[PDB]
Amino acid sequence: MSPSDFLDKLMGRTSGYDARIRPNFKGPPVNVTCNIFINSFGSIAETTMDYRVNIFLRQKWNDPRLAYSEYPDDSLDLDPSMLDSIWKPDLFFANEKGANFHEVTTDNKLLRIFKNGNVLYSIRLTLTLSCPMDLKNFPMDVQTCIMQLESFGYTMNDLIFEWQDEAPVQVAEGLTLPQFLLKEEKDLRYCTKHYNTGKFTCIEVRFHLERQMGYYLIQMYIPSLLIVILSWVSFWINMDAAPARVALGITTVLTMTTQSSGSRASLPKVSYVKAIDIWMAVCLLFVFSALLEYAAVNFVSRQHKVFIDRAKKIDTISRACFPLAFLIFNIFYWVIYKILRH
Amino acid sequence: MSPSDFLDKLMGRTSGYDARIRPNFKGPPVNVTCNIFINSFGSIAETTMDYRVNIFLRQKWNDPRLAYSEYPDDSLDLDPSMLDSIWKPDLFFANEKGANFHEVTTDNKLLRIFKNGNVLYSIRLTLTLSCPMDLKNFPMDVQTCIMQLESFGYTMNDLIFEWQDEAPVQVAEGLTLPQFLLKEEKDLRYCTKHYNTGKFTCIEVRFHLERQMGYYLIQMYIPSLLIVILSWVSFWINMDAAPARVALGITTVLTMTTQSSGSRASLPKVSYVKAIDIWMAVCLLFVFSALLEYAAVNFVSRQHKVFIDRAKKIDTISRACFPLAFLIFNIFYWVIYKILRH
Amino acid sequence: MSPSDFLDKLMGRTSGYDARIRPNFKGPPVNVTCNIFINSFGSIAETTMDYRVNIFLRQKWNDPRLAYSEYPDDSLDLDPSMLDSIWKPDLFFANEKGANFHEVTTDNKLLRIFKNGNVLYSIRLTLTLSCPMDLKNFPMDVQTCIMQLESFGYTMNDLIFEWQDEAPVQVAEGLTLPQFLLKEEKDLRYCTKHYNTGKFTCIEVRFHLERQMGYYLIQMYIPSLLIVILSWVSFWINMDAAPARVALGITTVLTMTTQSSGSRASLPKVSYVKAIDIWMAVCLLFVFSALLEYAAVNFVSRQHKVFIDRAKKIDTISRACFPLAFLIFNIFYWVIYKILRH
Amino acid sequence: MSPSDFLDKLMGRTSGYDARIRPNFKGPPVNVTCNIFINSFGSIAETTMDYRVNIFLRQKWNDPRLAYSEYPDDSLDLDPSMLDSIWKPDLFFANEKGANFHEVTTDNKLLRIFKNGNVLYSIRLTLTLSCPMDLKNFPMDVQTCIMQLESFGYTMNDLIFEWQDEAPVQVAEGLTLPQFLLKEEKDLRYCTKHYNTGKFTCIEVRFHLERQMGYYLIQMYIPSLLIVILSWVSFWINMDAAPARVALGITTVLTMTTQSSGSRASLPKVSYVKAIDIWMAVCLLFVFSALLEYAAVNFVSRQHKVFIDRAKKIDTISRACFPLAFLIFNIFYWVIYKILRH
Amino acid sequence: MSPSDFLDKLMGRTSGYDARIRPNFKGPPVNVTCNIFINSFGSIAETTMDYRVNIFLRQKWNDPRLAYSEYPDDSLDLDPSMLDSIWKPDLFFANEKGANFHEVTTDNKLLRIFKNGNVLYSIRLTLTLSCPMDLKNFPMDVQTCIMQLESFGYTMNDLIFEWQDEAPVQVAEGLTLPQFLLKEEKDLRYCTKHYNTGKFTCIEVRFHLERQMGYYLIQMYIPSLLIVILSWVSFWINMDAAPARVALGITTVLTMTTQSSGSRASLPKVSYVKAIDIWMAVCLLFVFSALLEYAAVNFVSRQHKVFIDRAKKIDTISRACFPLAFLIFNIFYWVIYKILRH
Ligand SMILES: *[C@@H]1O[C@H](CO)[C@@H](O[C@@H]2O[C@H](CO)[C@@H](O)[C@H](O)[C@H]2NC(C)=O)[C@H](O)[C@H]1NC(C)=O
Ligand SMILES: *[C@@H]1O[C@H](CO)[C@@H](O[C@@H]2O[C@H](CO)[C@@H](O)[C@H](O)[C@H]2NC(C)=O)[C@H](O)[C@H]1NC(C)=O
Ligand SMILES: *[C@@H]1O[C@H](CO)[C@@H](O[C@@H]2O[C@H](CO)[C@@H](O)[C@H](O)[C@H]2NC(C)=O)[C@H](O)[C@H]1NC(C)=O
Ligand SMILES: *[C@@H]1O[C@H](CO)[C@@H](O[C@@H]2O[C@H](CO)[C@@H](O)[C@H](O)[C@H]2NC(C)=O)[C@H](O)[C@H]1NC(C)=O
Ligand SMILES: *[C@@H]1O[C@H](CO)[C@@H](O[C@@H]2O[C@H](CO)[C@@H](O)[C@H](O)[C@H]2NC(C)=O)[C@H](O)[C@H]1NC(C)=O
Repeated sequence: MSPSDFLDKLMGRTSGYDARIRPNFKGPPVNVTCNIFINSFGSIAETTMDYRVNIFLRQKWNDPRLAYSEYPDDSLDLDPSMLDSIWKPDLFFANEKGANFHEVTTDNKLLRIFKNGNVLYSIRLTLTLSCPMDLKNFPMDVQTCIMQLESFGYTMNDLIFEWQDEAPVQVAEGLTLPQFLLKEEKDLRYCTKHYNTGKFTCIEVRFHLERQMGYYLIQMYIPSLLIVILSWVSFWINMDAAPARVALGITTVLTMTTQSSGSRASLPKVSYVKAIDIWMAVCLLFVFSALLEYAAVNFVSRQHKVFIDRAKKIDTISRACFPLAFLIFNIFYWVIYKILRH
Repeated sequence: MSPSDFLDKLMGRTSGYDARIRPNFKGPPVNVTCNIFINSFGSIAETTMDYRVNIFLRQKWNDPRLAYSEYPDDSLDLDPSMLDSIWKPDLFFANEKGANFHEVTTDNKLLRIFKNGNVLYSIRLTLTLSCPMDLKNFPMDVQTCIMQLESFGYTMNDLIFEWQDEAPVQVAEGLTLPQFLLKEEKDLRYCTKHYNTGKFTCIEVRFHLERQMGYYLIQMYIPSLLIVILSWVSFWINMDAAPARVALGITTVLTMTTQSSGSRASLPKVSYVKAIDIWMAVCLLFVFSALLEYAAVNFVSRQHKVFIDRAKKIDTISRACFPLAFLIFNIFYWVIYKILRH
Repeated sequence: MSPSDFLDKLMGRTSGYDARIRPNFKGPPVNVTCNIFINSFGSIAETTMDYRVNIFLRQKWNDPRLAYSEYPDDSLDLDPSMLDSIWKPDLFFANEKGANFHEVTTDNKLLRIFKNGNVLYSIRLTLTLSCPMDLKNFPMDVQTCIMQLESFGYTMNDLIFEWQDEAPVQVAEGLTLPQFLLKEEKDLRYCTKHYNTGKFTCIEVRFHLERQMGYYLIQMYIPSLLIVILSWVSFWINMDAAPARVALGITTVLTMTTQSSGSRASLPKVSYVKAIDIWMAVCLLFVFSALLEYAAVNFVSRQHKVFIDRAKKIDTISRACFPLAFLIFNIFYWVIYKILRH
Repeated sequence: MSPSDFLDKLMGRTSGYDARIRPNFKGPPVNVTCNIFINSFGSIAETTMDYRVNIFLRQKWNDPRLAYSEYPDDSLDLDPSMLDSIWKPDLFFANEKGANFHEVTTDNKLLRIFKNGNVLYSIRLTLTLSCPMDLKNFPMDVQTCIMQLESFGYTMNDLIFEWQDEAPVQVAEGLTLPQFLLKEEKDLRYCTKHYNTGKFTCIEVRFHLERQMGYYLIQMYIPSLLIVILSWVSFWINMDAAPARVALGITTVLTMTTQSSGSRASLPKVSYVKAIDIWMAVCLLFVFSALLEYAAVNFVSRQHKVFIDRAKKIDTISRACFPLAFLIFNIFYWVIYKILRH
Repeated sequence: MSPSDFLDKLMGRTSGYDARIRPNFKGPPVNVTCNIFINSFGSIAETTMDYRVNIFLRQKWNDPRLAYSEYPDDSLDLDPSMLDSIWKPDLFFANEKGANFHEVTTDNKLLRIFKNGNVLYSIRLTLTLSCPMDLKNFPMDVQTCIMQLESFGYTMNDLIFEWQDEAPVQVAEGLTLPQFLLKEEKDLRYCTKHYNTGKFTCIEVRFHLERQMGYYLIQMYIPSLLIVILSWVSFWINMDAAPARVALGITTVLTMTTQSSGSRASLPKVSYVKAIDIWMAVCLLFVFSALLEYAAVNFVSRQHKVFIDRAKKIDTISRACFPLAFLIFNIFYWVIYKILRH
């Protein structure tokens, strides 16, 4: 029979379907099964404490009032324009800060109804979600980004969200991030929100992201080591080259301070000490100690042969003492940051 | 009886409800009770003089025309689509600079009507609110952010906003700020606006925010102290190292000026003196005084043995005089800024 | 009588009111009285040549077709939803670059009708308005920001805008600006626009803003003076300290040039000379002249006792000559910029 | 007769007017006359290759179906709300990147119909238009900004756009630009687009903009000359001041390189050589040559009286040789850039 | 016959056309032919990993229900307002991140129907599309930007997208890019997406972009070479000029490090080594080696005639050894990067 007649016959004023009434108005709660497909992930900014995602959201529920038997086809696709005339759950994202649909040529929405009355709804969304981040162990850190799906208006007597037993989250093939590695394990847990207005269903997903070290090594760790070695070079210069040694010390100190200030150019103003901060503090301490060493040598050398050998002995000791202590610090730093991290 | 019939029977042309007429058209003013739930707080920018918040707003009032007795249920939830057909107050935020609703999958709105005629309306909002800030005592400052709820069109004869006796403001669990600490005490006060058009109800809430010092200590206070100590190092160098001492003085002066200029990189161009400005001024004065000291010593030393001991005595006095005066300044600074602040 | 009946009886198809026809279709022009209330002012950017304001706009006119006598109340408030069914003037802002209404919980609009037929319309607006600025006397400047209200479609035969005799402009209490002081005198003048399409009514308001000097003093004027004094210090160093004196001169010159380049970091690329530019040019000239002085002294001193006293005499003269000429320049600069400004 | 009746009598279902049918459905093409009024011009960014304009657009055409004779008035203004019910051309801007209407208090639109059937339509628009720019002769450049008006859906058999014989483009009085001078001559030319879908009418306007040099002179050209003179100063220093001369050379070289890098901070990454690039290259070459000169002098002077006079003779020759060659370069540069530009 | 009658006679309730039903509801799949015209290309940002395009999209398909014979004209243009009443495919862009239509004066849309029932639909779109980029060989790189057209709701039984046999992609005449060269060969390939909901048609286009080297040569490669030559200059200075040589070495090292840090100012934080990174590493190694050479020479020279000739011999060897090794490195670098790239 004519396709146009069946649609309004089923969902029209003649039938009596009301899209403001739940499938079972007084009865067991509606059970909604959800799965998400991630099409792109990125735009993770520490400063604005947020990340941007683009996902496909699928919802499944049973509506006994939409059961159709007469029509031959087992499964019926429909038109996106008729979504307004069916009941839909009022899902919202609790941690969302921005959202929008897509209307690129048409509404990016799908609807499918089965003979038994099952409904499949798929929609394309773009979300900016908030993610609290811990910045300790900042270079060698693992973050967790959550996404919470909640009901705004229906209590647990009416609506109950659940996860699909197989394949709740799948990621698009070939998706990669410049600064992070997305772990394949996703944690599916139950959250329930309590307010003065009642109890509301909630579901959550946790994503594990590991930062990549190559950029930080090429950028910060290696120039600091170069400045430390440059300061070490001064121990092999003649003690009579006072302007040269003093200029080298001052330049190294100022460069170290500038790099330390610039290492936090793209981070939130946190109030604790990070690993990069410990590293820069130790390197600045070494450079300053080298300058103080030459200062002591110069003070000793003008006290007039006993004073000559004593000042030379300081230079010889510092030539084999500064690299050894820095090597010990590097061993202690890199190990414990592969132990405290885990 | 059928759910669909009751809704239009109560709120339809047949009943005669008009959403443009107040619950008591000529009579005592409508009393509206409000409470807010804060779901996220952040984005506090000194430059743009504003902060961003995301809140849930609940309004309660009594409408005698909506009293229902026949239906069995004590409390009736409804559909968000029918909000257009009920009377709602015209609340607006006086200090608002931007606002938007959420339509992530549906309208984020709730409505509930009770047997007696009481209505509960809940809506999700995102607001950018303006906050005047005082920048004196800038590192050690406590700010106050206000939010004002006012009626645009109804005078006090018609509409009166009030606060709920229990729990007007609650904050979501685990909410934290990177640079601030939100105090638990909130001040509930009465504001009333007077214009040439009449008298209008207003309500206000004040939030107390205390800045955290760790970032400022790691960033500004410690490098300035390092530069001061670096300038102090010059007193232990031989007076004959004129290029070395002059280069050290010039480098310290230029670095101090650059840090002083950069300490106000992310602040509004205010016209008063902040504490950080006093600190940088004192440190620049100390560095310049050290350079002037070596200048005087060099001028004295070339006046040709009496001139030799006098110039050496200046260096010995300045070696125990510059640290003592700076220690006294640090004691006087840090105390009074823990006394004038309170 | 029933409130709902009177509204459509007055403004309905039964009555014959047409919102597309003026109050007097063929007759004397409609006279509209306007007043504005300023709720916030700020966001004055020299680069984007614009400023942002948030105002309440009130319009008053007489409509003889809306005269009501039967109803007892002298003054009738109404609902914002019915604005579409009354005639309203087509006011627009000629200098506007951006605008938006507010829909925070409802439309921020008010309407009131009186027995005689007078209408009061109040609306909340946010406007980004363009302001041509003159940058000469840039630190010590007084700007004027205009706002023009004009009719887009009606000629002077139909619509005539006027200002209210008492209180056209009032400002909200406690409004302050970080970098400017808003003067209390506002200039109310008549503007009329002439085009190839006809004559159109226009009204304008001028606001006087005076820049505050504290920020510029702390930022630019004082470090430049410090660099000049630092260059002056070189006159007291021994003439044999050639590397020290040359390094001091080069560092001062480079620092002066960098500060001069950075003094125009946040301004439009204008093609004339500002006062700050004159100041930096004079300070750079003084620093360069000091370097040229030491250059001449060093050239003279190696010409081999007559050459010894002549070179020393140059240093002694320059020690009392450079501060005196700079003091004279400061006197001439600061006076005339308190005379030419007025 | 009643004003309301005439409007729907002329343009209503009773009359049979169809706004989807052209004035002459099968017949000579519709001829549309256009003129634009420019109210503000600015926001010319080289990086984003675009400029922002705000214009009033006037369209004129004849519709024989709208001819009215009975009504007394020769010319009838109308209401903006009825624009949807008349046929309008489908003008679009081919080079447009962003556009928006204005709804500040009402739609900023005008419509007027005459007895003969002529229609005048005026609308307010804000456009961001794309402008290809040639960056050779970058300081002394003249740009051309185009704006193209085209029909999207109608071929030349149906629609033909033309320019008005008198006053197509007029500019608002007092309009000025910070960095450019708008020439008074505007070029009116005919463009026609050819696609696989057919032939479409197009019209274009070209605006000539000349850059102002004051900013570039104060910013780039003068500090480079100062650095060149500073390097020249080294020729008058004693040849025994090796650290001083070497430090001066290195500082001048590094400063020159930094200024050369910073001269292209706000420009697109083009792949050709600009005039500023030639200038900085020549100045860097002069500074390096001065350093190489002192290097050669120092190498010659330690070859041990014949070697003493030869090295002094090099300094004396370079003291009168470097300024002369730079003066010749300045003469050749500034002339040809006032000849090749024209 | 009257034009208005034919339109609703063909596509009206009287005819029975339903825009929610496919041209052949149960039958062979609908075959859609597509071609795109590119009007502007640009805004390629490595940081935000995306590019902006502005295209015209043409779709062609056959609808047997729209076959018209009676009307004389072979081809009928129509009005954009009636697009809502015809069936249209639900094309979407899978890699899209932002999109918008144009409404500059009217909807920028075209529709044309032929006698046989063929439909041509043309629409103007602006798209921000995502493009994964490989940054190895960063200066000498060739990128590929894809654009994917997919069906959101229809499976392959219903809808099948295909490319036109002649001229699928054409580019507007005179289109150029500042930093890239668009290759004339475009790759047309078949993509099909598989999901848990079914099989969906997809089509893709690949664009090849080659980066231009002029900007990178003028900006990065040449100043680094200048710094290397500047460090080479130190070999010709007297070995007794210890402050001069040490200052030259330190300044060159610090400048090299600053340029290396600044070479990645506008790129994503990738974790691999680029060619520019290899170049800066080699240049920094050469500068440091030069400083270490002078350090060794100074250490050797103070070991007290045998020590005098040995230290001089080191300087003479390094004067002909450093340029030769750097020339060999330049030969090996530039060749293999013209071989590994291809
Ligand atoms: C939604 O799922 C819930 C949870 O399984 C269902 O509630 C159970 O239903 C079974 C079957 O009738 C009862 O025997 C249990 O006692 C129920 N348990 C609870 C905790 O309620 C519910 O019936 C489902 N709703 C629908 C419409 O299928
Ligand atoms: C809204 O609250 C006000 C304030 O309590 C009520 O006004 C009072 O009402 C009581 C009870 O009728 C009177 O006895 C008082 O004289 C009123 N005081 C004032 C200052 O008005 C008002 O009745 C309430 N409105 C409604 C609809 O309940
Ligand atoms: C609007 O104001 C104008 C200006 O006062 C009025 O025009 C005058 O009206 C008076 C009273 O009828 C006449 O005597 C004058 O000759 C008019 N002068 C001019 C210059 O027109 C006008 O009547 C007012 N319109 C309305 C509707 O009140
Ligand atoms: C629009 O303008 C065109 C160009 O002038 C008109 O076309 C001409 O019309 C005259 C007068 O009938 C004819 O004699 C010419 O042969 C036409 N020339 C061409 C090239 O077509 C056209 O008639 C105008 N359309 C309207 C509706 O006035
Ligand atoms: C759309 O194109 C497909 C592919 O050519 C058509 O499918 C073929 O149709 C021919 C002609 O009837 C058959 O003989 C083939 O067996 C079909 N092949 C396949 C793989 O399906 C299809 O008919 C076209 N649809 C329309 C409406 O023209």
